[PDB]
Amino acid sequence: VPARIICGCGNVIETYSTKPEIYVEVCSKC
Amino acid sequence: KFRVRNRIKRTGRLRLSVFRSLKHIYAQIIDDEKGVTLVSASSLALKLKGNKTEVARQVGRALAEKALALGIKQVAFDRGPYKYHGRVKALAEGAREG
Amino acid sequence: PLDLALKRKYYEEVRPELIRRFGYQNVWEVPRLEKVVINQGLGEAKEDARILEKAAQELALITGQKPAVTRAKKSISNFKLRKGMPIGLRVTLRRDRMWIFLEKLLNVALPRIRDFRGLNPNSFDGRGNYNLGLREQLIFPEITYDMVDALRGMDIAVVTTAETDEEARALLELLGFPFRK
Amino acid sequence: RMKYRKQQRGRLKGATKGGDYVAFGDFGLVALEPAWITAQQIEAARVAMVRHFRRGGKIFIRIFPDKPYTKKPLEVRMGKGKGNVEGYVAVVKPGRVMFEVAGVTEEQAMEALRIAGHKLPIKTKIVRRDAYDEAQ
Amino acid sequence: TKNGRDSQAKRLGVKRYEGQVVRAGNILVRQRGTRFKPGKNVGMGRDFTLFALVDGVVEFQDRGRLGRYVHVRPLA
Amino acid sequence: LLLECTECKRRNYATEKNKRNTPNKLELRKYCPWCRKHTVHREV
RNA sequence: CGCGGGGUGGAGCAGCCUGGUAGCUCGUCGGGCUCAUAACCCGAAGGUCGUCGGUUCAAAUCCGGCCCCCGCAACCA
RNA sequence: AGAGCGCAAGGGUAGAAGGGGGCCUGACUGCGAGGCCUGCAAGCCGAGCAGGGGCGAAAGCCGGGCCUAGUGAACCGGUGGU
RNA sequence: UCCCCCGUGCCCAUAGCGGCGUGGAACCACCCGUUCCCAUUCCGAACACGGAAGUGAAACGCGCCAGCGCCGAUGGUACUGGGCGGGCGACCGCCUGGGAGAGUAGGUCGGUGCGGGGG
Ligand SMILES: [Mg+2]
Ligand SMILES: [Mg+2]
Ligand SMILES: [Mg+2]
Ligand SMILES: [Mg+2]
Ligand SMILES: [Mg+2]
Ligand SMILES: [Mg+2]
Ligand SMILES: [Mg+2]
Ligand SMILES: [Mg+2]
Ligand SMILES: [Mg+2]
Ligand SMILES: [Mg+2]
Ligand SMILES: [Mg+2]
Ligand SMILES: [Mg+2]
Ligand SMILES: [Mg+2]
Repeated sequence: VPARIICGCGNVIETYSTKPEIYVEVCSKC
Repeated sequence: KFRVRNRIKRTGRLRLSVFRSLKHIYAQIIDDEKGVTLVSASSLALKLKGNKTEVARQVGRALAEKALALGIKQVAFDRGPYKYHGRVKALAEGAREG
Repeated sequence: PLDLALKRKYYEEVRPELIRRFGYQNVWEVPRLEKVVINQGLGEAKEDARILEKAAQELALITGQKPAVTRAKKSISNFKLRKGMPIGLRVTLRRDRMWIFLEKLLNVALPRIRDFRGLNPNSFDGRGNYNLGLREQLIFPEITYDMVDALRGMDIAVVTTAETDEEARALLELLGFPFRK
Repeated sequence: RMKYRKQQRGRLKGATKGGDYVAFGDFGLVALEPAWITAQQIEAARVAMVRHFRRGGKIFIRIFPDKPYTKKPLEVRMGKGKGNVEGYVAVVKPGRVMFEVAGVTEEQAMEALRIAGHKLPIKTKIVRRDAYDEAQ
Repeated sequence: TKNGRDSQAKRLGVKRYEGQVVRAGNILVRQRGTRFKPGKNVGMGRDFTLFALVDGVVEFQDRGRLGRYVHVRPLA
Repeated sequence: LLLECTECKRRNYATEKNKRNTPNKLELRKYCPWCRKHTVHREV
């Protein structure tokens, strides 16, 4: 399933992993 | 790798070297202690269509006719580093079914 | 599920770039990613068979694949280990599940790493390959904090058709690898 | 040294491999007869060699003892001898090159090797150098 | 001391030679391991014993990498 | 430990050798008696 | 030299047979009682296991060689 | 091939005898051509045959452990059957 | 009759380590995909299956070079069946027949069967 990384800084990437609702932060966007 | 090959060598006569290509499937009745091929029914490099498996069945039947003609019957098959299951399966499969 | 970012990133970006910095002749000569591997020295989980399953299942999620086991053979008398019993964790991944993992890597794991600085450009095997170490495994996305019974470390690798680390450095940097320059 | 306990007696046939050529230095000392040379005989010649000409050059001892010398404590016939009494020896056969000096004059060497001759059981000869090697 | 010891002689090695007639079953050669390989009409046992399976003459065939083979050419 | 296998519904034995403490309590290996052919043989 | 026994914290002994994991006592050190010391009470430190090589996953431990200690034996002439 | 092949050493061995998984019990009974070794006794090898059974598609292998040590004539008696 | 290939046996390194170059339509490998047969103690990496593009890089096949590996005479020794002599001994020498190892010149990036595809 398309794991949507919802990193709290302005980036939502549609990768692939368990559970799309992947709550992250401080990703590559910032 | 060729353990099996050497096992059959000492076994007796009339080996059946089944060397298959990724698309082709040759087959020769080589007799050791002299090195001479008898019935050499090739596959793609002979005449047959294009369907490795079904092509194998027929090319095997090709050996049977040519072999039963020369008065041979010793089914000294030669896996030739290949697992008996798919293409090589139909080889001795069709050849022995007749 | 043959489709993703890093996927086309290699094709329509790194592929031609490699033809620029060095230039090739055949498409089968250009350095191609094709094998990622993971590993976990689990001399720890020797005593507890339970702690072994935990590391493997946490691993199964992050790798997006199926975990595996590989025990020792010699005998570390010094550390309570011997012939064939203990354990070592490993999981090889390629094709699609390989690209998906590399995505979480430079987009989720690396970022929130403890004061991340980059990846040491010396970690090259000298040839066309690379090996890196990692402590906290919870740095991965799906991994929850209130679940990791232990910060079990682990290190990963990655193979490539490359034969010179210069091609490796170029390839990897184009692949989005933040090397500690 | 190092290997293990005892070794056979063995005979001393032809002066074959027991013989060589001045491989180092300028002068050399050659045996004329076969014999097992004792560790003491070696030390005896060596010390007398350097002691003659003080602060001398370089002395090469090509031979080397390694054969355990067996011997019984003045009794009878129980088992093999304890050996080791005289220590060890070297299968010296005629032609062999025991000693050979270097970086020194001709008189010092001529006298020192002569002296180191008496230290040895075997009647010996002293060879210069020539050029006999192996080349083109 | 404590040394006087030795298992008696097993008397191995080449028993039959090339150019020799043989019956059927004759232990051609006893050996320690594989100092010699079987061959045409030549079987072996647990102790690696070489023995004829047919009637004929003994023959030796060195083959470097493969090894030294021994066989009996049938005739009557 | 010296072992001896018996036959089912009959009276025949056979040479064997079981292990004391070593993982081996019973012996349910098949065998071949004189009467008829092939029948399971217990330790006993 | 032939036979047997043993070298272990500073002293004297255990642990070895049936291998992992150095134990007791006195002494030494710090502290307390006392005017002071001893005794007594509290806590702690200290072993290359004679020496070299070997066997094992691993040797104080098993095996083999050398140095030292102890006990027995060395007779018929 | 300097490792491994349970344990000494040797000869042998990855063109498996070495490491793994599947099924499974030939660690069978009744025999035995012809041999090595040999004073005697004893030891050692064994094709092939029959019954019957395991693995394999099959050619085929299996009459215990890569092998050479792990043992005791006869007498006297024990236990179960015929 | 002759040349390049695919299989497969023989001689058992003069046929390999290697450096370079060549070959792709045909043969061969890699490559596409994983629904079916089947599978990886985890992965279609390999084992297996249905097959279009692309390549000839990998690997393999064919040639070139002697830096390493390898093969290595000729001459003369060492040693020795048999015969004989000298020393006190450690040992040494002669007639006859036999005769390496080492080293030197030198030689080698293979030869050869049968069956099959193409010209
Ligand atoms: Mg003198
Ligand atoms: Mg003391
Ligand atoms: Mg006092
Ligand atoms: Mg006395
Ligand atoms: Mg070995
Ligand atoms: Mg096996
Ligand atoms: Mg086995
Ligand atoms: Mg007899
Ligand atoms: Mg015996
Ligand atoms: Mg039958
Ligand atoms: Mg009696
Ligand atoms: Mg080209
Ligand atoms: Mg030569």
